[PDB]
Amino acid sequence: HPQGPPCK
Amino acid sequence: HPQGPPCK
Amino acid sequence: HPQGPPCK
Amino acid sequence: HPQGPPCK
Amino acid sequence: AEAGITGTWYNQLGSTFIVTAGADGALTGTYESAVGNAESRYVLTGRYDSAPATDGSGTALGWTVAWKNNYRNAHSATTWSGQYVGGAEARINTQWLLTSGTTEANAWKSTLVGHDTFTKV
Amino acid sequence: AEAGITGTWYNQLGSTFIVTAGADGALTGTYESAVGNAESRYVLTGRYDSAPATDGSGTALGWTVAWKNNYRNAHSATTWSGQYVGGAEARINTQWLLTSGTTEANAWKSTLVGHDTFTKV
Amino acid sequence: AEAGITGTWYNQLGSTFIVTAGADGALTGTYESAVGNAESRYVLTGRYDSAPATDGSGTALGWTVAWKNNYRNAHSATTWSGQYVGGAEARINTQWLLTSGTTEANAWKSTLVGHDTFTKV
Amino acid sequence: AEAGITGTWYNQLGSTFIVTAGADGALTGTYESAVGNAESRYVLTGRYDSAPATDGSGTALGWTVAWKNNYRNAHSATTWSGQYVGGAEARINTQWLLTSGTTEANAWKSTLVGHDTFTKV
Repeated sequence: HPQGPPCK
Repeated sequence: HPQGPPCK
Repeated sequence: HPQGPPCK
Repeated sequence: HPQGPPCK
Repeated sequence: AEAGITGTWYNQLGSTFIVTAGADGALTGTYESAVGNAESRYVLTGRYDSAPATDGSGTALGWTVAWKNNYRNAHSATTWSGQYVGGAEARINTQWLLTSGTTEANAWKSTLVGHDTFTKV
Repeated sequence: AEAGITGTWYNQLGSTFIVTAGADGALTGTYESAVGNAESRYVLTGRYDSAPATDGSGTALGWTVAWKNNYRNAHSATTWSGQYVGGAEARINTQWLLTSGTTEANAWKSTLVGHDTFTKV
Repeated sequence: AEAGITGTWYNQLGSTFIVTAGADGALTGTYESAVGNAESRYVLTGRYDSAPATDGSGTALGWTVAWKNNYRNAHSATTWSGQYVGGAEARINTQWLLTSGTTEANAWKSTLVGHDTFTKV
Repeated sequence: AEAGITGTWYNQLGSTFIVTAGADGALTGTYESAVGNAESRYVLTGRYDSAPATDGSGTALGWTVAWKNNYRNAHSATTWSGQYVGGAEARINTQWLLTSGTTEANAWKSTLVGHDTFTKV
């Protein structure tokens, strides 16, 4: 979801 | 508060 | 999830 | 309220 | 959605909300408190997420109302988050957050949570 | 507030938000997701309640972001409700509601709740 | 309250909850998911705040259900916070928080919020 | 979890909570308000969902505190929903709902929402 932290 | 029901 | 409505 | 910070 | 959202909505407490859903996700309108006197009206601004829906999902949206106009300054703002479901009986189901500006000591008690369901009737 | 709110804000996850607080309570700007690539940008619209504050209270505000732009359509919208505290270390403390459009059967699980703190640094 | 709370309660989704309100604020019982099969039953524990009420207020209470029993382990827990209103049509109005255990990266999406109304019918 | 949860936890406001996590998901203990005077202590009861976790997820739990003891009757109850993360710096991240008993007219404003993080230090 665009609202989260980086996924990295 | 303006967001409530009537106060009546 | 057990907290939901029937899935039916 | 008992759940708050100290009032101090 | 969009055309279906535009219009007057009423909730179970006696509040009325009138919105125009613009082509590119904008939501603009006014919220009116009970009594319905000339200015129990506040400005509301929000957005909705329009999509192709092949499975009958609702349309996600949200809006904000700052409780200040020329007759009242309640030093608070409310945001409603929910979805629009259209059809015979279209409705907007929401959950809201109402925050009051407080001093740092009262910040713990600054936000109330609730839910509202709006219909066209 | 207003002048103090206008600017760039960052939260603890790596998101950036840029707003202009207009004279009559309007909040307009863009929200950017982590990575910070060209368009992880979404439009945000909101309102703030401006008042005379003789006791150091915060300024109540709220805004909405629909997660749809020209690269993504996440079929959801988030609203943030909170207050702005200015000064040496100004910050916006919020609680948010993120609702996804669902079918009626999944409406029970359509909304997540969280909190975010934004700073100018 | 207490005697009035003890009993079976049903919500609008088809869930049943059976509680015993003990003399000193304890709430103990079981929650049953729809279908109503032998063990769609989970243990619930909570508390209620008993008081003299000379103005018809509700009785504040809350309870928790961990979604684990001998047939299911949903790795989550839900808490309901609300008040009991007794009378002809007694009901318990609540707002709930359902949290799933997640890895740190998904902690932002670990909690859903909703509301439930329970009646004796 | 369980052994890791048992113990004293402190939050950022000065509250202390002491729990025993029982073998079959029970959470029993006391919550103490700031000052830490003899009885700013209230009983807490809750549950946690224990599971095998091969991916470092947190343990979901929740508990309730009714704000009534022999010195105070605040006519309210709070529920905390969250997860326990153990390790060097174990913590319990929660979101809470505090409901006050109100008359039907004030039911809209009966619940506040917030968040708390608890540590062993």
